[PDB]
Amino acid sequence: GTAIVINPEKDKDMVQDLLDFKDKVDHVIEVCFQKNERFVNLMKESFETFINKRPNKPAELIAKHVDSKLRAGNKEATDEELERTLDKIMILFRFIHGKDVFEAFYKKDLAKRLLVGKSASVDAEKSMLSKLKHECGAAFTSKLEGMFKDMELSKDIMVHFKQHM
Amino acid sequence: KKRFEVKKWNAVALWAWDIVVDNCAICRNHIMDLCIECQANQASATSEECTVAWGVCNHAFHFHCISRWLKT
Amino acid sequence: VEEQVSTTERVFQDRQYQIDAAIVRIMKMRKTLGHNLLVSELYNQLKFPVKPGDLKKRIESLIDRDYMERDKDNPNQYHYVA
Amino acid sequence: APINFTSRLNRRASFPKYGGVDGGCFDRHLIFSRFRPISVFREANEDESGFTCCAFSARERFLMLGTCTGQLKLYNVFSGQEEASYNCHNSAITHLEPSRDGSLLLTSATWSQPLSALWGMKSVFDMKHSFTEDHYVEFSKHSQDRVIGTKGDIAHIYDIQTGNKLLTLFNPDLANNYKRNCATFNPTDDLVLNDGVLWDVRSAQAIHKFDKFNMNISGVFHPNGLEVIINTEIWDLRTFHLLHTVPALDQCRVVFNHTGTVMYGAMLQSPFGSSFRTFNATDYKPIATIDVKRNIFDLCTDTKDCYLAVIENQGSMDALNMDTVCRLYEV
Repeated sequence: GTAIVINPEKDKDMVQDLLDFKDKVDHVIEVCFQKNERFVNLMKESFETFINKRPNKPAELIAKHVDSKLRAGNKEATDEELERTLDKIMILFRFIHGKDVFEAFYKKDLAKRLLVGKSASVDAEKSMLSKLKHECGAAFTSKLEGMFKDMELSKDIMVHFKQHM
Repeated sequence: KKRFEVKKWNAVALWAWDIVVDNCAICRNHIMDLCIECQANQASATSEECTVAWGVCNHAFHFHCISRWLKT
Repeated sequence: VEEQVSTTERVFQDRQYQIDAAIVRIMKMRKTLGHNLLVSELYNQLKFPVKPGDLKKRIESLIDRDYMERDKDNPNQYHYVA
Repeated sequence: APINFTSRLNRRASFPKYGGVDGGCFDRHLIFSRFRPISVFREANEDESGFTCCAFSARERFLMLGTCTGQLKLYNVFSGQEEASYNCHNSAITHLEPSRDGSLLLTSATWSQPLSALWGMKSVFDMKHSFTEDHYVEFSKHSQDRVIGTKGDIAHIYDIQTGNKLLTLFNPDLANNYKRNCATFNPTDDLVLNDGVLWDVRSAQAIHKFDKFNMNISGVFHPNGLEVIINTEIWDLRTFHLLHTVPALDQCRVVFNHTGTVMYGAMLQSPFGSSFRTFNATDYKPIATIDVKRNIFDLCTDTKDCYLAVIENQGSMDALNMDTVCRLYEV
């Protein structure tokens, strides 16, 4: 696990490699160690210990990996895939500190999606906000959710402005 | 009669409560002025280091005159 | 790339805020508390843990602004200021 | 230039708008001098009423009344039938005021905490914010997202989207310590009148301080954006010069109608007078005193200047032996 997180040269795949390693370990315990709690509880602790090894690099990768899938351009074009990937990617978000990195980067690409062009799915975008609130606090997405709200408000406003025009 | 013509335009703007909010909830004084404690060597002699912060309700305030209440 | 730099700076500045707001939001419930405990409380209070370099700098400014003071004749021992 | 209606009205044929001279500056004295009762609002299932304040709703579909017990009651503006009842406070409500959009209602109590609060009107009567320091609450006049509360002689201005405090305006030395200080905005929302002091909303410094003419009424702004009254003294809010004085405004809770052509209010000291007056907004020249012969807790007019809703005590003005009802008079 350390070998993956400790090496930024593979940053672009670091989230997926750490998640894959986590599942491989959990699979072993489920099938052959009969879900023995000695290994189940330690797995989580070992992963938290080394996943948060860099200055919160995974948070940037999480923001970019979920935003990439959620971008309408070259989108997955299905909700099953957008949800599947945002969930697995966002799960690693709970093993790290400095969650501000995600928000600082996410809000930049989120702003693009909310203004110019389209998101791959509105439900997928809302799903991320829900996933972020959990294990962070509602305050975490206060600005991010407000950004969405502003555009719903704008939709009514632009209609009224044309009516006045 | 032109090679290019615009049909649609989606303009974008940032919205703030100016609201004569060049002022403060706890402090009164204008946000671009010194936050009381910077008008004299009280919190600092460095009056030039007194900054301005934004909230989540379309308005601003002095950094110092609001954050000073965190201890309270 | 320029956008990544701007978002990187936002993270830095937000961390710098939290370490200024924190410490002030610490000590009050722990009237006597040293540097090694303050960084530990900050680990838990901050979204991102603060290095001793930035922490010492914020402490000195927070002393000048009467949020905290040193005690026990020790550079690393602090007390809440009311 | 006839005084009489018949001559003035016939002149309209060649002299349009009204006929003769003065027009509204004269004709308002024929209509706001002749009040007659039409209907009264009372609490459902009660024997005697306990209303303390009222306002018409944003769309004037119902009259909103506050009780001595901190309740809000909504009545059909036409039939007089109670339609809804909500709890707002645990004591008498001092003020009620709707937004123009009608989404939310500002309420406040004379004592019960929170002294002021933001209550929703649309769909669910829930709370948006609790203000435990604000005796009196009021909407701004141009941009109503901003609301002003009063804490003694201190103004507190908040934006109702969350109720977050934005700015405050105060000075204990300039303050006149009025018994019923009700901090208010001018028509352009860049001046606040707080305890007799005019505050610069763009610097939070006092721009001017008016003399303490009275002890109860701190003053109200005129819709023309020129005149402000401090109980009786009419001041120029642009230059802070004294323009005129009208003693008939003394202890009168004078406010203006939609058009800014009519000003009216109840008399103060159960610290209430037994009558109410109407004034010509042109110069505050008093039009009439209406001989109600009942202690008046509050009053308001409608957009169309058809009926004035007056809360009158039909009882003995006691703590318990009281009957405050809202009797409406036609102009």
